[PDB]
Parts: sequence; structure tokens; C-alpha cells
Amino acid sequence: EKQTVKGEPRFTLEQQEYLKAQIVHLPNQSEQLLQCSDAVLNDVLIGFNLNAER
Amino acid sequence: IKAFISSPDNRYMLSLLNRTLDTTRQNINDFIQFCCDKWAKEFNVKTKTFFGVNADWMRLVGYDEISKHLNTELGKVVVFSTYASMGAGKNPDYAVNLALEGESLISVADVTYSTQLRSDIDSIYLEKPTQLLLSDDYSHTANQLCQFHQILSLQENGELSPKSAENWCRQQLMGMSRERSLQQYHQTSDYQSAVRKYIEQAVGRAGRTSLKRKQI
Amino acid sequence: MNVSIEEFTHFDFQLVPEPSPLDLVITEPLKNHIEVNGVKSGALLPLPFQTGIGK
DNA sequence: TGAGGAGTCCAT
Repeated sequence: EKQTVKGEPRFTLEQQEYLKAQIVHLPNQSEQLLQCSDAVLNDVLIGFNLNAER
Repeated sequence: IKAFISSPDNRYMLSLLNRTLDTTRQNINDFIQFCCDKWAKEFNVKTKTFFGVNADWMRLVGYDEISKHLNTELGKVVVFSTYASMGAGKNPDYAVNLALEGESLISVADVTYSTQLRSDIDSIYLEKPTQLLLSDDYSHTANQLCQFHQILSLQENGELSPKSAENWCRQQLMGMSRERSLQQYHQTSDYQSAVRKYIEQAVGRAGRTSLKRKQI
Repeated sequence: MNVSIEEFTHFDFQLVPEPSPLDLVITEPLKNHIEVNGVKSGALLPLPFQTGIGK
């Protein structure tokens, strides 16, 4: 975000988004789940027909 | 401790030990306390004592509590900790308070101007590292595997003759104690280098800023 | 929004920030590694650095 | 007679 070359910002706003969306962090299985939200899990469950299962 | 209090330009001392001085040794703690006070009454100064610096106090109380006391009040601070605990968390620093300043901090850098101003440790005491032999707590067979790994590894490089290796392995198979395992590793040459490594790392982490005192 | 590589259509790739004593030591051995036994070959490089200076 | 302790990941 804050790297400058010769007194001018090195990266424009749109370029920063592309570079910042290419890095992934991989936590535990038990911390990846509690980080999610109700909407995400509900969307996945209805998208694969898993709610009907007992 | 007595040497540290009788100093003009020092207000921070950290004693690295091998055991935690928590409530399980409460009595011993109290014994030191009134001693410090006695010395603190000889040379007119008020000293701060910090006890129980473990992993359950740096993540449940906050280490910043120490730092604040060095930029909001006058006094010397003595903190007790261990080798392993101080290996985690990093950067035990307080920034500045020129009103509370000990009339001199010499800048050490040549071409820099720091956005803020910070300093680091100026007095440390080092004990003898102990329990320098790896062990495992998971299950009972894994510990055996670890021990045999280390014995054979020492045999390969050239520190142990075959005759000694067989004796150590035989007694481990029959059964020994930790305190008899530690007495045969001390006779080799790897122990010396390991101790030196510990000292070098513990001292190297004790400096991270460019504001320093004169006498350390 | 989904950005694309077309944003970098015209970009400056041959200008880099001014070097430091600690990046030449990283770069030059690797360049000597590609010349001989190169193209496809690994390299183990232990760098002895110090806390403080910007490792 | 021989030595003397805390700190950690992850899938079940």
C-alpha cells in the first residue's frame, strides 16, 4: 500500500487490488469454520442439496 | 540485584532463569521482596518488582503494562523470566519520556531520523541453561524413538565411540532415568556448542533500537 | 469487482527501487547458479542475518 | 551417585 519511488506512489489504486487478491493464508480446520458466516454455509447447503440429510 | 540498584543511569534489569517464580514458590518470592526494600531504603530510590512473567501473563494481562511504567513514572524495574518464555513475543521496548529522562540517551545511528524514539535493555543476568536433551510427551513409544535417534546421530558424526553407544542403548532398552541420561551427554563436545548457541541468541535478541545508554 | 491483467498493459518493468547491501548478496549467487548447472536445479542458501537491520 | 523445566503445533 505505502511504497513510493522518487516521491511518487509506486502503485495505483486498481493495481493494488489485483496484487492484494493473489495471496492466501491457510488456518486450521477448526478456525476456518468459525470464521465463516451463516449466509455462506446456508448458501452452500442449499446449493448442494445437503439440508434434507438427517 | 544489589549491584543494579546502586547505579545512577540504569532503570531496567531482566533476570533470565530456568524456572518460573510463580506462586508455587511464593515464600521464596517474599524473602527476596523485603530484601530489595531494605536495599531500596539504603540508596534513596523506589524500585518496581515484576513476578510471574509466563505465557499465561503475556496473553492474559499484557506486556505493555511494563512499558508504560517506564514512560509515565520514575523508578527502576526488575523483572523475572525464563529462557523459553522470553523466546516468544519479541520487542520488550518502552519508547521515551523526556521529563522522566535520565539526563542522557546517546543516539547511535549516523544517517537516520526515527519517526518515534525507542530504547531497549541495559542490564541482564545469565544463568546456566539446563535440560539440554530432547524429549517427547505424546505417547510413550515416541519418546523411545526420539532418544534412539539422538544416540545414533551422535555416533555417526564422531563424538561417540561404538563401545559407548552400545552401552547407552542397552541401558535405555532396559530402562533408565532422565537424570542419568543427562550425565552422559555432558561428556561429549556438542553440549559446549549448544550452550554457546543459547547464550548468543539470548544476547542478540536484547537489542533492537538505536537509542542506547553509555555503560551497559 | 474483478480486475484484469489488461490493467498492466502499459507498465514500467525495468525500474526498481535503489538497492541495499543485503539484496545484492541474495541476487548474485543465484545468477551464478543459473549459468552452470542451471535451468532446472535447486539451491540451499543459508543467510546469516541479525535482528535489528531489516531482515 | 546421577541431576533438577516451560512451550508448542493438528486432527480426531
